[PDB]
Amino acid sequence: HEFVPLEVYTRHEIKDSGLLDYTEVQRRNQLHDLRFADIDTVIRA
Amino acid sequence: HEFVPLEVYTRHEIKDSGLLDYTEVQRRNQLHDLRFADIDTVIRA
Amino acid sequence: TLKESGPALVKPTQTLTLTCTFSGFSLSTSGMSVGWIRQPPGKALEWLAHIWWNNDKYYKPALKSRLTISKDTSKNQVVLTMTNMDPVDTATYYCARIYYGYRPYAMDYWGQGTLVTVSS
Amino acid sequence: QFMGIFEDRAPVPFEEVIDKINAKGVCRSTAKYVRNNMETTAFHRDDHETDMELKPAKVATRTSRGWHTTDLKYNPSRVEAFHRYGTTVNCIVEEVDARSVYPYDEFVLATGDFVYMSPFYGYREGSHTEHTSYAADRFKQVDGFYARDLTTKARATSPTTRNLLTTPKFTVAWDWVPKRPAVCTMTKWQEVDEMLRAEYGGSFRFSSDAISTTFTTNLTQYSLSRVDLGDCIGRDAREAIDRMFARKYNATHIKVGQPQYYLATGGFLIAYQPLLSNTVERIKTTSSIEFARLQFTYNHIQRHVNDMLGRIAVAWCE
Amino acid sequence: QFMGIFEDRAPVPFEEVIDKINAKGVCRSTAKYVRNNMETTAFHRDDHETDMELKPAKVATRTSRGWHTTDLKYNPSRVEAFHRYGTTVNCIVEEVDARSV
Amino acid sequence: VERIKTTSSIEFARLQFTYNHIQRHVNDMLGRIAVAWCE
Amino acid sequence: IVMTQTPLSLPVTPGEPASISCRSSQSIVHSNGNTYLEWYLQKPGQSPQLLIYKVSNRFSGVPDRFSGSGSGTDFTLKISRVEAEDVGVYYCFQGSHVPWSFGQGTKLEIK
Repeated sequence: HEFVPLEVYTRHEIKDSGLLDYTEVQRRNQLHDLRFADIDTVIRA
Repeated sequence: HEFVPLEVYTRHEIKDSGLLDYTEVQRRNQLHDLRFADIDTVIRA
Repeated sequence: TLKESGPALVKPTQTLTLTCTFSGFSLSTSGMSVGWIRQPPGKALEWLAHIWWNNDKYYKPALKSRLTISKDTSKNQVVLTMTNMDPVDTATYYCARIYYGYRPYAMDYWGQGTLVTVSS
Repeated sequence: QFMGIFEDRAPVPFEEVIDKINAKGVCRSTAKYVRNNMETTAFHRDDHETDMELKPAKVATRTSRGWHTTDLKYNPSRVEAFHRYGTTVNCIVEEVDARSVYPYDEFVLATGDFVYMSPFYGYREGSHTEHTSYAADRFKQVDGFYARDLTTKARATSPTTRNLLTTPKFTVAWDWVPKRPAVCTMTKWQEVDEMLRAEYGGSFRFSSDAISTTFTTNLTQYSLSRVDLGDCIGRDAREAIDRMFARKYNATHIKVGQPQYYLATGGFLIAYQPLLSNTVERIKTTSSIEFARLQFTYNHIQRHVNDMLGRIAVAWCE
Repeated sequence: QFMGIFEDRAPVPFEEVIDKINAKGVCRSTAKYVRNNMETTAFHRDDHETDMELKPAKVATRTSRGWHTTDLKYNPSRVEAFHRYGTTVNCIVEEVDARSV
Repeated sequence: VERIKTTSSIEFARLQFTYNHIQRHVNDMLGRIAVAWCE
Repeated sequence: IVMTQTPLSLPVTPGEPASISCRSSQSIVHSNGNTYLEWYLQKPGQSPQLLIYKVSNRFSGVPDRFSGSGSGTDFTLKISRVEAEDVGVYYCFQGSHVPWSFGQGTKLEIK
């Protein structure tokens, strides 16, 4: 007989069952300056 | 026959697989005033 | 491919500037670095400075206070400046290109070098 | 009354990190940095620029070392019915942990801030092709760096390659190591003294009585080149096999050929070293080994009964 | 020296969404919104109201699409020994994921 | 004074019980056959 | 790290092997695990050219006569059969640790 690998929920399912992920939220939030702004330009007048 | 307890990933491994942990981050961040500042002192002049 | 340009006669206690023109590489690729080297007549080679593609300049600590290496990719050149010229520094200056970005060997292609003499 | 408290974090320039903090153990009392596309300068206590010592931070439980220059926030002197502004610049240094995950193109600090650069960005032999999200002038790799501990004030003799990155908020620094021999997409999980290998039905069954586990693999070996960042598997397998053979089988058995690699259902990479008596993809692994154990169990019992009953049959026959 | 940076996120009114962004592809340069129970208006670059184009945001790995109008923060012109205030309004539009349980 | 760490999977123990149970039976039953055979 | 190339002058008859040795005050071992010590040669009135890199690797366009060896702080260039064109100045240069430096260099003589 062969027993195939069986499981009700994977690690991905359990991790995604969380309504929010702190890591993902921070990752997307701290790219705000890189995306919707220019870090490097210096305007002096 | 003896079956020793065998498991691919422990609770510790799964919990640490997370790139960031909100609890640890907040715990370290809210000690900022206790470590790099002096809460108790009052300076009046 | 690396040219060498510099005053052949500079009076003591003056600023000196040099120039190294490239060919077949630009100091804007992700792994280019260019170094300035000196050799007094009849003495050993002496490494002075090197600059990476990202304006990361490294100097010789003894001559740190005087050397100043800069890069202009628009003209495709590196300018080495050495203030407070001293007759001890009469020597031949070489420009070298480094493949530490790509290969474990540095300073593969050298310019012919220019002789600079410090006298009045 | 507090009518507003602008609290900001500014990075420390490289020339202040290398020349001042790492060398002299002091830090400038003025923070000069670009914020919101404008070059601002903040002077501590609204006073002249000064070099201030870095002293150890107050002890907190389960926290890494920290150093700071100023401990008291400076507030303006009282003037009747006038809004007055007061500056406080505190140069802070914190040893932290940093964590990265595949494909290791960005890493995180213990403060919850991110640095959008591969931990292995560098200058030598393709170490500049790794991902970077910042301008090239924000990075500086000091080769041959002499770390000076700010507590013992003793210079480390052995130099190391130190990456430094000046993010808009802070400045990270970390020792540089090559990517290929540092990370791996597989982890050594178990060491099996006696892994009996059998061939049957065009498949290999590897049974371990020590842990009661049976894996099933295809007949062919697994191309080790197919594993992404698979530089650790060979080294770990060789070292483990050599240690284990020396420990147990040196006096009775001998190695047979180079260690072989097979892939077992559920995503388990088995390195097998046969013994004789003297006479680019990423593999996903299931989280439950139980099935394999079941198999072994179901094998074991079955085999025994399929033996015993069979003998009875013959014993009946005669 | 920066003496304070008030950064807020104001909502875009409906009539500025359907009529301006979804139809014309532009966004107003003044943000009018209710905050802390008062009606506040922010004029970008301390100037008149204007319609500004929404250009794509700079590319980031594993991120959804984004659009913005302004790319530089506006800061007041230098005046000797004076506190000066400068306003900047960046109209941002982001595709995001939403999750419910 | 130590804090005991507990495994997250009880399955092994359950397996043991199962492997015990069947085994015991056959180790007891087959045995009878042997005796019954010998006699 | 300071390189000390010895001897300063090496008179060698053609066909006879020649030895150059240089020592550093500190290990030239990098965190890569590699020692970036390379030997360069300068011919009379010519820009110096690289001979050997990473101790024991011969640069492209270099004959088999030149061979480098050593580790830690000691390193040796060996020429199995010196030729007429081998005349010149030899330098050992460490690139692993900034600041970089050359040795004093050795001048080959043919007898």
